[PDB]
Amino acid sequence: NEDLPISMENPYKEPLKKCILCGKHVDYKNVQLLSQFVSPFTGCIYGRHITGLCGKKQKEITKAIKRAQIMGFMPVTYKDPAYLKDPKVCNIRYRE
Amino acid sequence: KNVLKIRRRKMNHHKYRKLVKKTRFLRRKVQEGRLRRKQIKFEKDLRRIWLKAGLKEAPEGWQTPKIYLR
Amino acid sequence: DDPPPSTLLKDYQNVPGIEKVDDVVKRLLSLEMANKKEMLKIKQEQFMKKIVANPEDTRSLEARIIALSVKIRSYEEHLEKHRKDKAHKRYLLMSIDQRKKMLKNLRNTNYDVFEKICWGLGIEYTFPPLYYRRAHRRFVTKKALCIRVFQETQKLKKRRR
Amino acid sequence: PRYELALILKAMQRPETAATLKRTIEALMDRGAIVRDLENLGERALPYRISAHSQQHNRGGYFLVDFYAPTAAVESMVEHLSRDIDVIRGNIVKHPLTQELKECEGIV
Amino acid sequence: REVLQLQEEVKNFITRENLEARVEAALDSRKNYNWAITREGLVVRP
Amino acid sequence: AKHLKFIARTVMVQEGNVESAYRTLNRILTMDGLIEDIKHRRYYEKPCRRRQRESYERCRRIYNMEMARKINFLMRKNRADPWQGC
RNA sequence: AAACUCCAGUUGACACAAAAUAGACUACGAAAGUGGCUUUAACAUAUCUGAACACACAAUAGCUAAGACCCAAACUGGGAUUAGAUACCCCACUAUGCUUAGCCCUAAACCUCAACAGUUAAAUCAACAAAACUGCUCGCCAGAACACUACGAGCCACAGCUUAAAACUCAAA
Ligand SMILES: NC(=O)c1ccc[n+]([C@@H]2O[C@H](COP(=O)([O-])OP(=O)(O)OC[C@H]3O[C@@H](n4cnc5c(N)ncnc54)[C@H](O)[C@@H]3O)[C@@H](O)[C@H]2O)c1
Ligand code: FES
Ligand SMILES: [Mg+2]
Ligand SMILES: [Mg+2]
Ligand SMILES: [Mg+2]
Ligand SMILES: [Mg+2]
Ligand SMILES: [Mg+2]
Ligand SMILES: [Mg+2]
Ligand SMILES: [Mg+2]
Ligand SMILES: [Mg+2]
Ligand SMILES: [Mg+2]
Ligand SMILES: [Mg+2]
Repeated sequence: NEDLPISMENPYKEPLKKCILCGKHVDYKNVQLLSQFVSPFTGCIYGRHITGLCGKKQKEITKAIKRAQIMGFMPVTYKDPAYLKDPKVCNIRYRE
Repeated sequence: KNVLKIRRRKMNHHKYRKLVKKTRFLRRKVQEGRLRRKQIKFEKDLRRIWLKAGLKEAPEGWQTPKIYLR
Repeated sequence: DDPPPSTLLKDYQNVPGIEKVDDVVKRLLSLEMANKKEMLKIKQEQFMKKIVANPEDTRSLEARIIALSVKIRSYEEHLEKHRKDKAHKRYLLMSIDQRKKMLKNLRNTNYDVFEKICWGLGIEYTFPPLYYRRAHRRFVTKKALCIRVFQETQKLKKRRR
Repeated sequence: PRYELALILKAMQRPETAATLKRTIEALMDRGAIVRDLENLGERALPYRISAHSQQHNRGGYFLVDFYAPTAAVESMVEHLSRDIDVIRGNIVKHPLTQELKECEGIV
Repeated sequence: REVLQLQEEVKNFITRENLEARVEAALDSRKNYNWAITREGLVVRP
Repeated sequence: AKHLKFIARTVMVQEGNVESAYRTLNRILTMDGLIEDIKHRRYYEKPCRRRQRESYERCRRIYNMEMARKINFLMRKNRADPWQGC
């Protein structure tokens, strides 16, 4: 009989979801990108429940932010005002 | 778990620590005397060794060290 | 002795035309401009060429012994500078134990290769002690006295006879 | 290996900045380095006030020096940068391109 | 291919001869590493 | 101390609405965790107590999220009876 | 109430101290532990098991020396309360927490689950904890208490640690 099902991997398998930064290089010198994941008012680094990043890229962003802050590329206690008008990628609203 | 065994251990240890504090001076003298007797016994064992071996005295240059005095 | 810093990396030693490149490229592809791991790889290749019959076979007991010997030397070089590194002291002692175990297996299985390994790596194989017991002050003193008393008795018996 | 020197220099005129850059690259070469490229990120306000060599700085010039050096050079170079009076802040990092970009299949 | 790439790359390295000219050229240039990301995962250049 | 002033934790007032600006500042300081940090830093919290507290809060959040998901999933059935009588 | 007024506020300069947010992550290491930045070394083993004592390690506390000293703080003073309060509350200040070089070798050192290999079929299975088991090896256990004790031995430890009994007693624990 030819009608029997055949062993096979799911062809309808949807691709696994990817974070916004997947495949992209995160550099401590790219302060513009790093500033998109810190609080505008306190400079505190957002958690992954806000940034939506995967664990690997969350760690990469955290390390890059600390490196840039200590090496004299990024402010610590606030987000640099030059980057306040960049696209908002974090799921947080201060009702400001 | 039985907490009473832990309590009994606490009581026995606390009672023990009180006794050593109370009799501390007496204990030190007893320990010193015990160490003196220990050193004497060690020396007697060494002397038995060279006496049985045949030598009338210790080997030349040998001096029994004090291995128990602090 | 370490390989000269001018030595090429293991990965760039067979590419055709490596002798027709600029001095700058030669420096860039040498041990001078690399970490210590490349130097250790070159040491391992040198020992494999010098000792093992088939230097391409890395699964043999001799090859494993050579690799662990290089690792042990690396740990010792580290610990000369880092005297308080307890973790690396543990790693060195464990690597020494593992190399002794492999050397025992090699001696039991292939004595000729065992001798070649011992000569080439400068390893002195030693047999383990039969008993593991504390050599406290009383025992040490008594043993010294007993050896002295035996010597004195030997002298007296020589005098008698 | 391959290193990147991020340099924050005193906000100076062109001749002094050129002299400082030449001196820094000469120190790199004297310590056995092969300098690949020099990039100028620009003069900008510092993220915060930096005190160096008994002077306070609010502006500085940002430069990148890519090079290949032996591992022993780095420490030596660090000491040199500590003494240079025109250097607000110098940092030698492993070159980011040498770090491998492992590929991801997405969130599990 | 590694060696060939490095060979053609070394031709533009800073030696003791071109140090002055290269320093001046770098002083007459600007490099930008800044770029942002969007919610769609797209890069927006400055 | 070494940073530029009047940028961090600063709110502008709109049409003289001082109270709205102050309440927005309170909202920001609470959402960024600064209020909780200040209140928790008055006295020293022992490392073991800190670890226990963080573990408890994480587990409580997870459990509450799961319970909320369960109720939201079973709220679909909550409607008018379609087979009344039988 | 004491205390300070060489006090307090803004600004500037300014650690041998400990390291917001990330971390709603659950990673590294044999364990202890490890969560600021950079760089250099660097995380044993291509059968498994294998030690109270051998070989290396081991939080906190503690002991020797020198050093640093912001803050905290056993002790020690003052203020207040109380029937008493030398505890709890307030103020000040030590050993100590830190660095260097040596010791000491203890923890609810706990996932209270010994290491490797295998199974999910059975009757699942005293109970609870953490689904039930199998093969193999090492370590350990044979009523309670006396007893984290006595004596002996070893130990850089000397009011210390490891090992660790017996006599009397009970019908329980
Ligand atoms: N005592 C030895 O030196 C020794 C020598 C060869 C083999 N073994 C084996 O080790 C096992 C343990 O023997 P035990 O009960 O008499 O020792 P033990 O525990 O009673 O202690 C007695 C002495 O043996 C040492 N010891 C203890 N365990 C050992 C081990 N696994 N290997 C080597 N030495 C050890 C100790 O250092 C101690 O000095 C036995 O199976 C034995 O066959 C012991
Ligand atoms: S999902 Fe692939 S890097 Fe984040
Ligand atoms: Mg083993
Ligand atoms: Mg045993
Ligand atoms: Mg023990
Ligand atoms: Mg300790
Ligand atoms: Mg003090
Ligand atoms: Mg526990
Ligand atoms: Mg075991
Ligand atoms: Mg104990
Ligand atoms: Mg005793
Ligand atoms: Mg005892």
